[PDB]
Amino acid sequence: TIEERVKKIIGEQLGVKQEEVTNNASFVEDLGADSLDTVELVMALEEEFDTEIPDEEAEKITTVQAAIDYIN
Amino acid sequence: IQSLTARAPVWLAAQDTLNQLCEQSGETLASSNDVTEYMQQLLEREREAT
Amino acid sequence: EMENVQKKLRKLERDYYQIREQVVSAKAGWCAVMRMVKDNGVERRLHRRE
Ligand SMILES: *P(=O)(O)OCC(C)(C)[C@@H](O)C(=O)NCCC(=O)NCCS
Repeated sequence: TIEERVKKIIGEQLGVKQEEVTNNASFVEDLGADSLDTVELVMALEEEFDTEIPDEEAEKITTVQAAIDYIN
Repeated sequence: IQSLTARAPVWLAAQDTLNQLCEQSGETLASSNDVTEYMQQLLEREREAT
Repeated sequence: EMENVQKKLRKLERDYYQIREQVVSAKAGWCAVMRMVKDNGVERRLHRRE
């Protein structure tokens, strides 16, 4: 479904398969994505949905679940 | 920022080199003195081996 | 006056999303070479930060 986008791109972006991304984990350290990687990730999500997410809102997406929470 | 940027390449090359040279040794160096003491150890090992 | 700034922002946007496209595609592609890097032949032999 639509979330498959997110769960895809994240796994696509951070080099982790779909199943690796538990909702409870945190991108910053659990997924090993650094500031550069996290910015790339959020930007990829935003372009994918062609939506807009101001960086301040982006700052809250540190956890896996938040990714879809804001989306949906 | 510009000063540090200009300085950087030298320092990073210096690191790379020390990193290699040190892992070559069974030790982690931390100080110029530390290096001199390592020199003393090397000299003793040499004057033994000979 | 404001209408011209509106058009300027349109120009900025048309640049911006396209830069996003580039970056996301590049990272997608480059993930595989980092996977290879995790073949652990990687070191300053390959990763040459300076
Ligand atoms: P970190 O060592 O991963 O470095 C991050 C970074 C400073 C290079 C940069 O990519 C970043 O993550 N910046 C945070 C967002 C930001 O600064 N926005 C500026 C908007 S004009």
